[PDB]
Amino acid sequence: KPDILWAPHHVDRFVVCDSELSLYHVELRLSSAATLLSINSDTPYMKCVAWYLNYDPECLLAVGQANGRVVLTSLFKDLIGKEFVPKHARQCNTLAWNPLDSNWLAAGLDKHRADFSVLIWDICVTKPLYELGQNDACLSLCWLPR
Amino acid sequence: MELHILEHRVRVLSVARPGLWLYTHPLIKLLFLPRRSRCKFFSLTETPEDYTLMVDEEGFKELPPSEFLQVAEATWLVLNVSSHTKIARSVIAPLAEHHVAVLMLSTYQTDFILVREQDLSVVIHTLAQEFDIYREVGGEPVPVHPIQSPQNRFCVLTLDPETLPAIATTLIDVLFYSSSITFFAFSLIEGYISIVMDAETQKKFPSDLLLTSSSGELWRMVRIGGQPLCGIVAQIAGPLAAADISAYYISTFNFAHALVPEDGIGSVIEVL
Amino acid sequence: MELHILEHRVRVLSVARPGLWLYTHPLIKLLFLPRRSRCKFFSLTETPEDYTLMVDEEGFKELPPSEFLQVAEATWLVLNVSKIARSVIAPLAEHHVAVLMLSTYQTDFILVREQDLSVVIHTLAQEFDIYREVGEPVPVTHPIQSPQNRFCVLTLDPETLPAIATTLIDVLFYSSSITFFAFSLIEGYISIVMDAETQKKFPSDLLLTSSSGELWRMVRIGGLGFGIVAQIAGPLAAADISAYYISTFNFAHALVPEDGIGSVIEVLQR
Repeated sequence: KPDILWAPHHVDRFVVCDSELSLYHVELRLSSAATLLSINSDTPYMKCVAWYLNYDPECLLAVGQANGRVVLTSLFKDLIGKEFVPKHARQCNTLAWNPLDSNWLAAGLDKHRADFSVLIWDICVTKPLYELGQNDACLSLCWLPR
Repeated sequence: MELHILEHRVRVLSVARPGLWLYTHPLIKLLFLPRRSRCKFFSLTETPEDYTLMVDEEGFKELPPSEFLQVAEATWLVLNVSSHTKIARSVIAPLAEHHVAVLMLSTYQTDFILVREQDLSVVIHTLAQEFDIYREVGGEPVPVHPIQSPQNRFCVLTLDPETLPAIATTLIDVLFYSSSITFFAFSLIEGYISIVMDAETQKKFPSDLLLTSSSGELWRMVRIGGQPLCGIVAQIAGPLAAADISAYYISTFNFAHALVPEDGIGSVIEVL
Repeated sequence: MELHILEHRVRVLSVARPGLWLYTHPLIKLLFLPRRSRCKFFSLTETPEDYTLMVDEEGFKELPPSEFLQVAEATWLVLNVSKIARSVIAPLAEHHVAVLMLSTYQTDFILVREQDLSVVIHTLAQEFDIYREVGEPVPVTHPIQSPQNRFCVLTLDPETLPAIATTLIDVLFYSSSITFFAFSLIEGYISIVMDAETQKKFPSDLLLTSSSGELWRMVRIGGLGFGIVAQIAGPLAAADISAYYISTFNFAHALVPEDGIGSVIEVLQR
């Protein structure tokens, strides 16, 4: 299912998530028209997209692939192409960057025998900083703003 | 700490090896065309002696009786242990102590315990002390033999259901058109796919579609038991729970299996 | 100009519709697994009356006999011309020789009984340089009904056949308005004849056909012919209109473009 996600900043830019990523600029005819600025197709089978809440670097999409690998595609050059991988591969349902700390990337995964589902990564392959929820499937994630 | 009795009425079948081709059409319907079948619990296990099928009553009607089919007399209920870990020392062993036959079916998602309908009362008696028994009625919970060690390496697997048609031809070729043992376990339960096949077979399928362990970890087997449709499992699950070893059990009609990691294969063998 | 007699020795079979389930295993093996079968000539037609199979000697050994299987006597050779309604079919019909045309997306195939090969050679010696294949050529010495179905003729890259395998299996084994479906696989070439409504079930980028839509209409004749194809071939040869000739165990078919359906209907009515 295609998704539209407004960037946290750059009020004239948005990304229309589809089979291939595409970042437009509000200037097709949106109303106003949209001018494509970038297109990323190196992360196939994407099932979860979340903006990087910190300003630098801008346009950093945490593309949650269907195999559980979270690719921090750039639609601080260290946080580019990062390939956070779960202990056991399975679908990545929901992703949610914490607003208080924009470098944690909470990832929600499908079921497994003895692997944690809701992995709280560390943006800083890697290992989860916090692994909460076992033998279940975190369908949605939402950090409490307070 | 909470045990659920699922709403599946499972009949355990045993398709003989020469008689697979007669059952290809319903097996294909169940395996690859979920929209064309009302079944919600399928489990096919390839063994050299015969093929083992664990399909519920709704899917049982699609299997035509034949001289090459052996069907278990009783109806098996599916017991699932939730988390709200180690079921060998809490489910299989206590049931063995009360002399109740079980047919374990562990999947990549969760482990299933199959017990006979006629033994449901004994199951509730045995497992009430340690587990809070729940029953899934209307979609909502309701409170109530020598061993062998084949040298081939196995790997549990899962597949995105939207990706299953892409690798359908290879799966059909492996299933129907094909020291060391031949083992292939397929289970499509509630939309979850769990495949256990040898590492040699893994080369046929694409690496991108298979999604397990992120490191290529391979499992080892310890087939056991004998004589068709419990001991077959208590004789191994009990000792392994006593040794406190996590295992991936796949019971069949006449024989029992227990996948263990490659590192702990020697320890598992020494335990038995 | 040249009538190549192909090496294939095709046996024509008939499968009852209720009996398709028993033959799903060898049929899938032949359809989707070239590496698991030595068959080089395979055809399968989904007519409402029954299922028609045209496999060679190697393929036929994989089909077990049953009460749902009717097997035509005598082996049918294959004739290919390197349009032909008034050249190969009409003169053969004038000699009272049965033919079973299987028109594919690549070339038109003519099937004749091996017991009548001499008569075929006699009839076609004065119009074609008849060749025989041994690897290299060897020079040898009823009421009408037109369903409103708009059919399409498709080919398919064998590499992309596994991609659409599940949908094809669902259509073949798990399913005016004649409900016609013909599948052939000869010498590595795939030809699929199917209704327009079934095309929407399949991806459009994987199916290859005319880049104009070019949907076709169908005509059926007959009602165990073991040469009713003469009744469509002859008059339509006099009309000089190209058409797919797909002859089944009972029916025979004549697929014409939707633009020319009126002309063929008018000429066949008289």
